[PDB]
Amino acid sequence: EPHSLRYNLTVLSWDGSVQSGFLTEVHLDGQPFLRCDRQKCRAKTWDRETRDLTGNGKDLRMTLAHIKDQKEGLHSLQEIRVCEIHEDNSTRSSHHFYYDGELFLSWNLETKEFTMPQSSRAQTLAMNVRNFWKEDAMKTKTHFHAMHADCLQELRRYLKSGVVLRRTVPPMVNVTRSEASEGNITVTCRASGFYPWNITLSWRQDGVSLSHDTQQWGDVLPDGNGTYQTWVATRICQGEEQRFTCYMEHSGNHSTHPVPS
Amino acid sequence: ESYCGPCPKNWICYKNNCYQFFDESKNWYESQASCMSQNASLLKVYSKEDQDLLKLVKSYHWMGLVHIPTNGSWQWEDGSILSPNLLTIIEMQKGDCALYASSFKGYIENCSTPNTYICMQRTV
Amino acid sequence: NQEVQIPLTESYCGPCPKNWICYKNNCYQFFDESKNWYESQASCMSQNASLLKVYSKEDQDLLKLVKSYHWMGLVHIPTNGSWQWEDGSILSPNLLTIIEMQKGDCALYASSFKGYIENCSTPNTYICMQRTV
Repeated sequence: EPHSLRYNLTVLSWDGSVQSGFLTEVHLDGQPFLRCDRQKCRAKTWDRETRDLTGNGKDLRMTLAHIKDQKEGLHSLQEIRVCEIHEDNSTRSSHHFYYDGELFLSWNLETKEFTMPQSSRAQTLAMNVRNFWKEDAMKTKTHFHAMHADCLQELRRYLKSGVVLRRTVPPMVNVTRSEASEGNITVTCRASGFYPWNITLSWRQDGVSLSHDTQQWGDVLPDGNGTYQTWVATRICQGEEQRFTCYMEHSGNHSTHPVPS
Repeated sequence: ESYCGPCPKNWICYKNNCYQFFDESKNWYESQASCMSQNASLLKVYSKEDQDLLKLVKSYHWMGLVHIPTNGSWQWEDGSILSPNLLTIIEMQKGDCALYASSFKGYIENCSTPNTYICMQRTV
Repeated sequence: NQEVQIPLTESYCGPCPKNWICYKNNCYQFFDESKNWYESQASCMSQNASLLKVYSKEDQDLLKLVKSYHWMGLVHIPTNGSWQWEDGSILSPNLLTIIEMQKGDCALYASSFKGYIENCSTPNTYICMQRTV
């Protein structure tokens, strides 16, 4: 799965007055990395990040001022940009604008074109904003491309410098017996402490995967340690436990786990 | 002439106007005081032709434009009137001061909000 | 002396071409007529000038305020595998952050002290620079 960098920039208005404050959330490989305001960036010094992201914040304050808006109280405008680097070293891009938490405008690198949702309030917001950018040549094709190119340079800079909040962690596996009743037993196979999220876990009778319906399935739960845990159980006759193994694929590692005793 | 000025030693000269840009965020009052301390005032916009370089300013910066609610009009710090067909004024934040932005825009901002600022010498 | 701005410490800036920006013994003009890098260079040299050369963050600090993207005099030589100016001088380190935007052998200037790698054939606005006396 790809390396990614996301910039989530929010500006706010109270009764059509745009607030001085804005905030940029930066996420690296899906992880909260930096929170940035007008003054400073903070991790979980950051001088080059504060310069770049203060620029975009001001452009976005100006953009919210050009939004015609009968409704009073609180409104928010967000610019959300992501770049991705994949296995094959191919890259992806997205660049989206949200008003009061709803999409109204995207820019598409491949076509160099705006896209709008079908809603008519989406189309009004979008034209308020596009017409503002055109009058002043404020956000041109070239500006959109350059923001994407900086996104990729910064992601590469973070990767080159070993801010790589990512490594494989194979599961710990434990098989247990339970509900020993009416000459039946539940066999439970637990995978814990694992990263990444993607896992295959299955009971087999004589090395053949049981159907989904004859098995019971944990969700995949966050540990609170950055990792995941899940499980699968099935109901067998006492005396037959030799015929049942837990099969697991994680991260190129195919392993098999019998019922103990 | 091949010559522009006279201007302070390390200021930007254009059509015999002198300008400087300050990256140290200050509110409108401190910005004006800073410009006057350097024998200048906050940017005054008087001519799209003479100050056409203002087209190429990135972002928004304090200029010398202030609202007095009694007369119900915008004017420069030197008490001269905003000439018509120079600036489009846009309500951004509630306030009585204005930020310059390309192209010949003024964004209404709270006077107390720190911002970067542009000084222009009074040869006015 | 030099710690104060008074009419007495004022001086004329230049010599520069008529109606150019004069700053710290440098002349600049911005052209809004989109041209490729070759035509942009030719235009600058026709006015006894060259495309923007970046040599000092201090001397050229006004470059921090420039809106949008503009041809400067920076070109790639594939043999040496490095960037250099029109006048054959090297790009000094810790002056420009160079960002691969388009595959190309020319660069657009943008604030603050960035070069965006662009196709030389693509029309863009441009900045000319002339050094005074």
